Parts: sequence; structure tokens; C-alpha cells
Amino acid sequence: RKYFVAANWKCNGTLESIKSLTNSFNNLDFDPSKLDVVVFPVSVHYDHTRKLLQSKFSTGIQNVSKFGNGSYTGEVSAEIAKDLNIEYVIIGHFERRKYFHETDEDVREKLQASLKNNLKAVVAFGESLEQREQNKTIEVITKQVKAFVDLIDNFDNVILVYEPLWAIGTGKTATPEQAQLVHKEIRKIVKDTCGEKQANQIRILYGGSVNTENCSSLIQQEDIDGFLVGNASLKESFVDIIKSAM
Amino acid sequence: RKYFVAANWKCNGTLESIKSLTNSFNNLDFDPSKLDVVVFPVSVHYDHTRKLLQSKFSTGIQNVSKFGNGSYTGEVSAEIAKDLNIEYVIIGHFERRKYFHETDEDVREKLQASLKNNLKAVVAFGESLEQREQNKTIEVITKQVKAFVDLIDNFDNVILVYEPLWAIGTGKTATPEQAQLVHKEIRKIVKDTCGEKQANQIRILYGGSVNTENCSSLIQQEDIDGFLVGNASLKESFVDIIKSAM
Repeated sequence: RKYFVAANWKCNGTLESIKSLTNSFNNLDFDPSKLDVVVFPVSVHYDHTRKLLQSKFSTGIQNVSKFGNGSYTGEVSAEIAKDLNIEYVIIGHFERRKYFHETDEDVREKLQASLKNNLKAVVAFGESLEQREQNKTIEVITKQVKAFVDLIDNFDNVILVYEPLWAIGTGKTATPEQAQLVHKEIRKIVKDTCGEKQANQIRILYGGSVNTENCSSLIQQEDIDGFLVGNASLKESFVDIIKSAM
Repeated sequence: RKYFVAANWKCNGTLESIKSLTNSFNNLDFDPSKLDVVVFPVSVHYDHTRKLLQSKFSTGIQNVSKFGNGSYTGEVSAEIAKDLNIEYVIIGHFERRKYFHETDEDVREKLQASLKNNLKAVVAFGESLEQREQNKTIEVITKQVKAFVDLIDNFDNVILVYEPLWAIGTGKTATPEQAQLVHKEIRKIVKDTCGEKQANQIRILYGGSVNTENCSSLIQQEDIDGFLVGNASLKESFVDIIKSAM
């Protein structure tokens, strides 16, 4: 399968810093038919970022509404995104589950709205420290994946992201070997629910802490197809993370 | 005080519809030094909308983050808005309180962030049908206003909006006089918490159903300083609503 490297800039950026960062990103010569590279800027930065990045880079937004057009102050619908040709959306990032009480049902309905409007979706899930220490990793992941997995109508257009919440801000670290085993089981869930060929087609990204040093050890695992990168994607050195997928 | 007419487009619009609507808006010759007119497009429409609207029209976004810059996927910080010269924010709209569990505590934190970053804030509140039928109108609004009102230093830069939830989708209609009675009570609350000069300074907008037929009767009321308009602001006849404040 085609490797997939994505930059989640989160709530960061200025007009000036994006101008500088996109310029350095543009200096990297890669073939977009050999790997997908997606940048997810803040909503109000999307136009600025899209124009500054060369066409080899894909772009998207960090969240999409579960509702359609109408009386939903502050929301961005999938149909609005389609009209702007916004190619990708992130759904279910743990930060939205944590601070904004986004549920599994919210994730299901957001994916449905996105696919209905021909958007490509990056869907995130993962277990907490308490859940892992109670030996509930498989139980939690299965429930989270089964919340939306049956809706996938194209296995190039939906991309999965494992987020090891147990290793984020806890002092614990997730090893590539531990990541590989989870990814293996995620692909198994997709097999049992969607089919074998579909499971082998779908990309599953690692969504924990990724940097220039650990990136290659992660992507070289058989069932890890790329990353959704946080802090490291705000730096010029992000090009070296992309190089691990080249 | 300076009147204030605002367009809340909510989750509506295409690139083509905005181009057509902004053109009609631009035909209205008004003096921005004597009247405030603000349009609130969808975040991903902001740049498009700002570039098409003549500068006599102020612009803003429909929501702002309670957090600053950092790891908050999907959010737009008050710092990012300032960098883009986004002038206004809407805070505490009933649709965000209803659908996205936004609390009085969220409203306070959003206002603090907005003021710290020198943004101007349109802050909404109001009681439900049940609360009004139990004669709790003043009790509800007093709590809602006191959640944030002590943060206001510049009383030209914070704008209040009364939303009569009891007359929104309930089958009930708020008369202009019934709105006025609440507006006057709100101003008394500001007077007794912030001061007399400050209460006289602050603008209080009506945020219920506003259209071309009722706008004149509303603005005529002594304590109604303008409107935050929903559905009617998506129409070219919105110019007639602005004209009632001229």
C-alpha cells in the first residue's frame, strides 16, 4: 500500500510562520503518486496554506460537523468543505474526544457526512492508561473501530490512526514493536468486518509522538503505513519524516 | 450609543452565493464611523468574505477557542484571530450551548482569551420557555451575565445579545416591548455590577427572529441597540435591516 504522512498543525501558526514553513516544505522533491503527504492547517489558515503549498501536497481540515448546512453556529459542514474542494478531514482526534466530549456516535455521523460529500477521512481512536492497565486495549479499540468501520465504501479514501493515549502525557513510551502489534489487530478487525482484500488495502497510521529519530523504526513495521504527526510537523525538519516514507 | 447590526450566517454558503450576496451588501452606502455593521461567515469562508466585502463592513468568526495556541485539534485561538485581523467573535450562542455543551464557564474563558488578544466580543445569553413560565427570566439572565461581566474593561468592545429561547421554535412570539423590558433589566444588571457610565456605554442587541417587517419596531425601543440576525441575513434584503438602524 501507498505510504501516508500527515501534518496535524493543531492550534498553531501565523501568516508569517506558515509562509516560511511551506517554503521549506516545497523544497522537498517527492512524487505524490508514490506517497501521500497531507497538511492539516487551522480552518482560517486553509486558503493561505493551500495557495502557498505546491500541488504535490494534499490539504485538509482538523474537524468537520456531524450536521449538514443550517442553523449550527460555529460549524463547518462536509458540503461546505466539498464546495471548497477540501480533500481531507480529521475525525475523532483524542483532543476533541477529551475537551469537547466527542463520542463514538459523533465519529460515526461525521464519517457518514464526509463520505456522502466525497471527502477523504482520517479517523482516530485509542485507549487510555487506565484501560490498558485493566487489560482492555483490544476491547476498547474493537468498540471504537466498529463504531464507524462498516460505513467505509472505499479503502483508499478512509485512513485509520492509532493514538496510544496511555503513552501521551503519562511518562510512558510506546515502542515500535508495541505499535506494530496494535496495528496488526486493527487490520484484523477490518478483515472480520469489511473483508480480507479491504483490510490489506486500508492504511493504518501511528498517531503517537513521532519525530525525525523514531519515524523510520515505526514506518518499517509491516502494519504501520505512516503517521499523523503533531509538534514535529511544525518544524522545517518535518521533510526528514517524509523522507522515511520515500 | 453607536448602533450595531450583525449578520450571523451560521453554517451556510458557497463561494458563488457569497460573491453574489457581498456584491448586494456593498451597494449600501453607510457611514462606518456612525454605524457598526458586522458579518460573521463560516471560518473557511472568512478570507473569501473579507476580500469581497468593502471595509465599511466589519468581519468576525462564529466561535473562538477557550484555549490558547497549542495541542487543541480543531480549535481557533484568539491569538490566531488577532494575527489575521479578525475583528469580532461570537460567544455563547444558544446553538453552541445546546448542541456542543458549552457552559457559562466556557463563555468566561472564551471572553478572557478574546479580550487579552484585543478582540471585540459579541456575547449571547437568554432563558428557555420553561424558565420563563416559572418566572425565572431575571434569575437566569443575572447568572448568565455575571458569569463573565466582571472581565469587561472596555465597554465599547463587548456587545451583549439577548436570545429569547422561549420564543425560538416554541410557537411563541416575543413582542418588541417584551424584548425592551428584558434589555432594560440587562442594563440595570450591568449598572449594578460595573457602573452607570459603563451601562450607558454598552450595546445590547436583540437576538431572536429579526426580519424586514419587525426590525424598525425593535430598534425604536430605548434599550435595544441593534440585532444579531439569523436567516434574514442570508438574503439581499438584509440591507433593509441595516437601513432601519440608519
